[PDB]
Amino acid sequence: ADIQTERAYQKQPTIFQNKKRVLLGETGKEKLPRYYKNIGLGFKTPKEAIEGTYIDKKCPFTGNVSIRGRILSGVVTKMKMQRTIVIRRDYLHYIRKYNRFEKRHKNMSVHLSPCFRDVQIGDIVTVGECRPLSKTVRFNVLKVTKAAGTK
Amino acid sequence: GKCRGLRTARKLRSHRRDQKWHDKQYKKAHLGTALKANPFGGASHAKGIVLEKVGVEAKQPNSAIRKCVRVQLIKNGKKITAFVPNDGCLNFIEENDEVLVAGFGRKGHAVGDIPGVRFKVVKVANVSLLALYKGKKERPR
Amino acid sequence: ARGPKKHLKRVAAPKHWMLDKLTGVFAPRPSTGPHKLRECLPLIIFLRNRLKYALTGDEVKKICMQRFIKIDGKVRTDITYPAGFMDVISIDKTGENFRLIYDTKGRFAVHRITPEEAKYKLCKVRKIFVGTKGIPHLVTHDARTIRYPDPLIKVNDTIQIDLETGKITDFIKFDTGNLCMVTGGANLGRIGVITNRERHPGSFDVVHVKDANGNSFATRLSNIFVIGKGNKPWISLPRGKGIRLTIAEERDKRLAAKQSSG
RNA sequence: GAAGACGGUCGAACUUGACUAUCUAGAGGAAGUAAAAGUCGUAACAAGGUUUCCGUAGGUGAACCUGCGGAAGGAUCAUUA
RNA sequence: UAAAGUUGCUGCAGUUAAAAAGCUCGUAGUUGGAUCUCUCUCGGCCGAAGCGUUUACUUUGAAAAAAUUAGAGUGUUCAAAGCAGGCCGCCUGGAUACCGCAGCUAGGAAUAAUGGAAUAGGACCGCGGUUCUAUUUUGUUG
RNA sequence: ACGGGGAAUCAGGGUUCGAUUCCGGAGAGGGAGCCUGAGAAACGGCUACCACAUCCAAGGAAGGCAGCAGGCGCGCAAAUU
RNA sequence: AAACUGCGAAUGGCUCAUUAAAUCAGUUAUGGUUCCUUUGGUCGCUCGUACUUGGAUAACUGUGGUAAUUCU
Repeated sequence: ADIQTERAYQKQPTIFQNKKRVLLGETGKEKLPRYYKNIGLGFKTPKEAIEGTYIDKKCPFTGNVSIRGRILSGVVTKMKMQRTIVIRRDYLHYIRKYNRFEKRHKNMSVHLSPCFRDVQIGDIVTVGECRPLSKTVRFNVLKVTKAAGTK
Repeated sequence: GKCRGLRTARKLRSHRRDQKWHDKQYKKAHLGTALKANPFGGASHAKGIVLEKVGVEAKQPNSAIRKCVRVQLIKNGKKITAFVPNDGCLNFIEENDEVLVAGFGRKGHAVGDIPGVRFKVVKVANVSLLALYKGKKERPR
Repeated sequence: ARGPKKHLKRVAAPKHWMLDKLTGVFAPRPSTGPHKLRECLPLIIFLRNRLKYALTGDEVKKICMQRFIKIDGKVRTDITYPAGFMDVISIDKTGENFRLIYDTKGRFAVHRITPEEAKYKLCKVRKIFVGTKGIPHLVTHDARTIRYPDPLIKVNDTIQIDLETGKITDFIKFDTGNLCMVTGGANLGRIGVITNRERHPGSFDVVHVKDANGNSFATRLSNIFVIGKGNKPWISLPRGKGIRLTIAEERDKRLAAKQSSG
């Protein structure tokens, strides 16, 4: 679509799109191979990442983000930011005096690559730790599992 | 009845926290008004200048003139009534002299007959009242 | 703090140095060198506390400055020089060679070796990388860099270094069935055959090891040091062969030894 | 290549008008507590001499009184076709 | 600090001793009935053999300073200690346990939560089907 | 209120403490700004302001014990220049 | 001796004012960085007065200023 929405040109820094090609040797568009990498830890590169046109330098698959550290999960709580969502991690904290637990939660802002189209509120996301991407963001969505009630 | 649930630790902890404030001892210790109102300011002893000698009438079942002194604490300037324990020991204290005063033994509470008195003179002129009473030491001239 | 620290408190020193608590406030802070601060034995601890050749640090300095102490074939005059695992200490004046080898309790034993064994040392290769126009390079736990290693040598293998020349003369691969010592953790100083390596991508691989007496333990892969091909070590082992007796068997052995005297 | 100057930036501080706490050689009100071993009464405890008490409202030199509704913690577990 | 089961998780009280909201609804919170006993490398004993929806729990295994605490040895003259020492050069110590919670790991599968197909968008599978892998089995796009 | 390792008490559970010799942080009268250096926003380095303060021939110059002793002050409260 | 050069003076010691997810603890990460020193490697890998080049400045000598300094 309209990839060039910013004031600066948007492109994958590792893909050279200005190679000289003669006109008569054209099959489809002239030349635009798409850069992507397979992240480790058994995660599958989304098909939209391989055959997409979006430009996201913070994408785990087509961007400049290396996933290393903790692999966590959460439920999507808010999706009101650009390429960023807020997930909620619920857990039980043990108070030893009463030998009991209490519900606590942490809100975590994670980068959502546009390769995960159709991500709802309430479905599980597996996020991986990366370098600080902004003031509060340090995790990238690596997998999206749909909610149980989602048809 | 009380809640018995695996995930009621927050409720139990918060209830204990709130209901601890209804304990007199805990609230006095942890509220800060008692430490502000305490003439010693949390200290076990304090030094003062004997403003005057007073006689406090014992409470109604008893009849005696308890010999106390009005002293003014050096650390903060408050006016304290301090009992002079033994007999004739009021003769050792002279007005406008240094005196070391302790609590009366009930943590800020009046003791026995003497009403409204929670302090007792321990030393006068930097020599203990017990040494003066027994004749071990004398008042420095 | 600003900049690096230069002191080591005696109580913050590694416990395997077996320093007491009343000698002083300070422990000899190891100098920077081939081995890490907590995985080394300074020369002063070896020459004073283990060998009793000196009574004080002044006498350790007096010995070292006569150039009597060689570490890995080179004379060292630094009395806090960090000597670590597999390092060979040669004192030619007294004609004795030692190899710094862990005890089953996790301590560097005073293990005397023959002068023929003192010619070489085992080194666990820490990394392999290509640099300098295609030249392969190898880095060991001893922190020595070797150019042009054998193409079959990989990370976690063990090489044999001839101390006179410092080049690889043999190597054991990291394979199941090879003898290995443990150089860190709860099982430090134990010797056994590698049974299996469970791999955890993005985390620490765990290696299972079986003693010569049939006891099985496990460590992280970073704590495994291959010693010999098969179950035959390429170095001499201390009096305890890496078999960690339980406290009951230690008590029984001590009682049997005591009752045999008198 | 020094002094120096300009413009920035970090920026202590200064002047200026506005917003907390305590000691008092000060006033000035209605309060509480203790000693009341004093007066004026008698509200309560007995049906306490008008049963008591609750909410509310009004009025009294004071306990208190009165209206309305409620309670028995009542002085009735009961009163007869 | 214990005594204080006068802060009560264990483990207190609420008719009259202090105390249950005037009464209902109601969100969050808390708590919730029965029920369900192959290996798309196969080679003439060895390995690419799978958190196999998941979690909580439980049992492991790693990893986790020392000192302190517990605790092993050791006649400091005894002891608090110390980490020393013992035998006629030699011999032996400087152990070990514990190290909540969270994180990692691996067995169990009761208990508890959760999921699987009802609009069939269902499981196994014979038969088809319209872009396209940069290795073709030995004179190289002859 | 520096945090922790830990301490006191403790049947089980807990309660209180931890300025204090080990580890981590912070500061060097209060702020701020730097130079050198691998490493400092260093204070037994520098520059300035704020507070205090030393010598002076009145022009100027020099300061930083929450280092070890020691002094004053503070206080119930703590050692040898 | 002095002085120039080099290195250290960022360690240690003190104290607990600040500081309430801050510090700190355990756990991980740096595939997102810097690193004196130590240790090992590399150091004729560059196709273009050398049998050793230049100017200073200390210390030292000598002249001084200020009441005063680890001033100069």
